[PDB]
Amino acid sequence: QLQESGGGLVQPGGSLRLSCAAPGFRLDNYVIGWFRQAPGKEREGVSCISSSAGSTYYADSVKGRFTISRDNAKNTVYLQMNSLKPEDTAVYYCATACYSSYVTYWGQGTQVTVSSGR
Amino acid sequence: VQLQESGGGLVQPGGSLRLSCAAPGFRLDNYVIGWFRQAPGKEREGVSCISSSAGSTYYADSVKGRFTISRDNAKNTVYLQMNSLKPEDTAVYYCATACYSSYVTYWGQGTQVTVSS
Amino acid sequence: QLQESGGGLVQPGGSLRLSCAASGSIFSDNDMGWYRQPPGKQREWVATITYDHVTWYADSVKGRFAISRDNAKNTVYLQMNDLKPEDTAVYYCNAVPGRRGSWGQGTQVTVSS
Amino acid sequence: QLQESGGGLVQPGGSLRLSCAASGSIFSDNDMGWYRQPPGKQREWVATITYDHVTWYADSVKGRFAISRDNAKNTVYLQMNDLKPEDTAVYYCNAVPGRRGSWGQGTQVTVS
Amino acid sequence: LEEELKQLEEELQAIEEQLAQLQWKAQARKEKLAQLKEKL
Amino acid sequence: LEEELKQLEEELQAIEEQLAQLQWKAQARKEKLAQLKEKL
Repeated sequence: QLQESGGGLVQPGGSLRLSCAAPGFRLDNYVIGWFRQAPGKEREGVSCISSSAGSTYYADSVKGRFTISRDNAKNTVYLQMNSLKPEDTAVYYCATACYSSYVTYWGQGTQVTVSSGR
Repeated sequence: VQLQESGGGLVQPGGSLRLSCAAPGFRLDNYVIGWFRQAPGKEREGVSCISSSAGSTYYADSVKGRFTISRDNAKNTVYLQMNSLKPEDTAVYYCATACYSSYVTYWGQGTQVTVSS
Repeated sequence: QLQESGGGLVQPGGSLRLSCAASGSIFSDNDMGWYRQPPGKQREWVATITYDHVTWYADSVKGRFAISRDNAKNTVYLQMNDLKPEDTAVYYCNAVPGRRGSWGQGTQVTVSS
Repeated sequence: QLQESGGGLVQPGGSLRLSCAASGSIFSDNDMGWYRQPPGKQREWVATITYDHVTWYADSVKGRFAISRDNAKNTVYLQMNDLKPEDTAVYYCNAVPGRRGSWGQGTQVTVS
Repeated sequence: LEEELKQLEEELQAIEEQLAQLQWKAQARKEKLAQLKEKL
Repeated sequence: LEEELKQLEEELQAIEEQLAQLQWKAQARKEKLAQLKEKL
């Protein structure tokens, strides 16, 4: 029962900070992975961080722009998204795994929209 | 989501049981499944595990040769067949989509296994 | 531009060490793997090794074969132990998503008595 | 029951291959691992290999060292590449959960 | 294309298999650590 | 007694790290397999 938050609308080239949290459930001991799913497409991996934070992984399409990090004290994993592009529009998801096939529950996700509408 | 254990109960030393792990309407075909047990006042132990493809089975050293794990995707169930029980096998047994307890985020009620005369 | 060597004729229970000379373009920083073509069958994946030496193997060879790489030499190795006649095939090396375009000649491996 | 060899003196950036010859009771079917004891420090775990050749490594050495085993010779090997001064220690091999009192003389490795 | 496909599938199955094997390894090592702490 | 403890912790953490790494490799391969399937 992880809940994603952050995200909304941003101009192309702008930035957002997604956060992953689970009130009352200590994440210190969990791999945390970020996935995203764009319109009509299949869900794909974005980044994830090992329990100890000694290791971070990033999808190639996103290397150099995104940064994943966590704080045990705040019990949150964060994903900093810089230089956002239209192609990054998607629902972003949080899970205790880097491998989508390991995930048993998907959140509501949080919507990220990159556009020059507003 | 919500795996349910069944098949537990009482047996005399040397008896047998088939524990079942099921999750109505939720296909396990693509999941590792692992059986754990927890005895009174002791810490939760791994018992057995079976891979998604069923190509691989693992067993706690203590239970080697007595228990067998198997899965039937058609019945959407993983079984743990337990033979030759001994009084140290008394514990609440638990089901999960992982072999590693630390990966497990929700534990069932379990099913109680008590073995003694 | 892959060139494998080291195969040959061996008896059941024997050993072999295959070698693969890689281009450095194909090799450097990429996962490398061994494949094989048994007689009358299709070319199958056998083992994979990452740049930092994480390995995995097909079901039929796990526990008997061991893959390794020399990052200074752009070379990949397959140590084959406890060989069985089923292991008779032509062996090829490549990057793990194999390059449809470039397959070296392979190295013939025969097991029988 | 354990026999380590292959250490010595090496330049930064160099290579070494350690060997550990074990008796069949220690080795056959058991995970084997290499440990190292840096000067004035406590003995630390470094890498592990299972009987079926699954490996894993400590952070400080992952990607530079490669552990392997020869099941027919009951021998464990540690290929050390891109060596750094930090790697200087006495290296020891043992069955994977290393048991106190069951250690060998080790092999000293010095880098500079 | 078909040949490349069976290779991807067969290898992915091998990776999932090693994950299971490594999970069990961690569980076993986790338990061995618990016993050592209580042997105290 | 103290030594064996850090060795276990240290090695268990290393296993968890490889699990995460292999998890990530699996996702990458699963995705590559989907793209191949769509190319058919």
